[PDB]
Amino acid sequence: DSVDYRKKGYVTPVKNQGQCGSCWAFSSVGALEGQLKKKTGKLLNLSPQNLVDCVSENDGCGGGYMTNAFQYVQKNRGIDSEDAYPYVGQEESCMYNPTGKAAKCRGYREIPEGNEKALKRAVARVGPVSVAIDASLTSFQFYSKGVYYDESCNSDNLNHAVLAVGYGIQKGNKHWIIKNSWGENWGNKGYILMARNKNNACGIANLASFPKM
Ligand SMILES: CC(=O)N[C@H]1[C@H](O[C@H]2[C@H](O)[C@@H](O)[C@H](O[C@@H]3[C@@H](NC(C)=O)[C@H](O[C@H]4[C@H](O)[C@@H](O)[C@H](O[C@@H]5[C@@H](NC(C)=O)[C@H](O[C@H]6[C@H](O)[C@@H](O)[C@H](O)O[C@@H]6C(=O)O)O[C@H](CO)[C@@H]5OS(=O)(=O)O)O[C@@H]4C(=O)O)O[C@H](CO)[C@@H]3OS(=O)(=O)O)O[C@@H]2C(=O)O)O[C@H](CO)[C@H](OS(=O)(=O)O)[C@@H]1O
Repeated sequence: DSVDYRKKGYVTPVKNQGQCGSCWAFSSVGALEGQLKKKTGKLLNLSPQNLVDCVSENDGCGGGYMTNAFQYVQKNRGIDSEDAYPYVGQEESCMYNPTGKAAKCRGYREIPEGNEKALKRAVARVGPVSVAIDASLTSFQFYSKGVYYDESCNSDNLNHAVLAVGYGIQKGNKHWIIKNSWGENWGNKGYILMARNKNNACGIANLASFPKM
């Protein structure tokens, strides 16, 4: 079927990570943002800077994993709102403040590696799923429209994290609907349609996860 969590209110506006390699932190908050609305009914901007600064399990603006993000939130007994811990585009010391807490997490759940059907089901039943992809290519950077496909995409080269907010079909072409963190001027108002069931293009289902809540 077709699912688009943007239309269910499950998705906040597109943010801009800037030069910082904090894509993992935006992906993570995005899956969290969606699960919080699922549980509470309210939609709130969560705080990537919290993750960047405080997930020692990761490398800040030098990269990191989504899972360690989810794991931090659980162990930490929460994550701040954007407003209480605003993004500033650079690593700093952890300034997590329990008074600013907006969301919680019971750990995470991992999609079986490279299984796009498994990713489909999880997106439908759960909500927005955090994924990692090959976003190195010139075609990705200059994406504007359509179902993104590049014959040179490397599934074993996961360099960028994003959020699968849905899936669909355009003109017979199956896709994943993907929220990125390069601002509303990149791509299609910050989003990209990426090829679905085309042999796990760009490693779309290689590193997919969502937080339990
Ligand atoms: C009362 C009513 O309204 N009836 C309608 C009628 O209906 C619809 C119904 O409304 C829909 O909800 C339904 O939706 C599909 C959904 N299928 C079903 C039946 O719900 C499909 O789902 C998944 C399912 O969730 C999952 O459990 C199943 O998985 C098991 C599988 N698991 C994994 C991890 O793979 C398991 O794995 C095996 C491996 O496969 C092996 O390789 C390995 O060796 O072993 C493992 C293992 O054992 O562990 O295997 C199991 C069994 O072997 C399961 O697999 S199974 O599915 O083959 O059984 O996988 C399902 C899948 O297909 O992936 O998801 C779909 C979309 O994601 C649909 O969901 S939905 O669209 O969101 O709803 O479909 C029903 C239907 O169409 O029949 O519809 C009628 C007419 O169409 C009437 O409607 S109408 O007349 O009113 O229009 C009627 O009213």
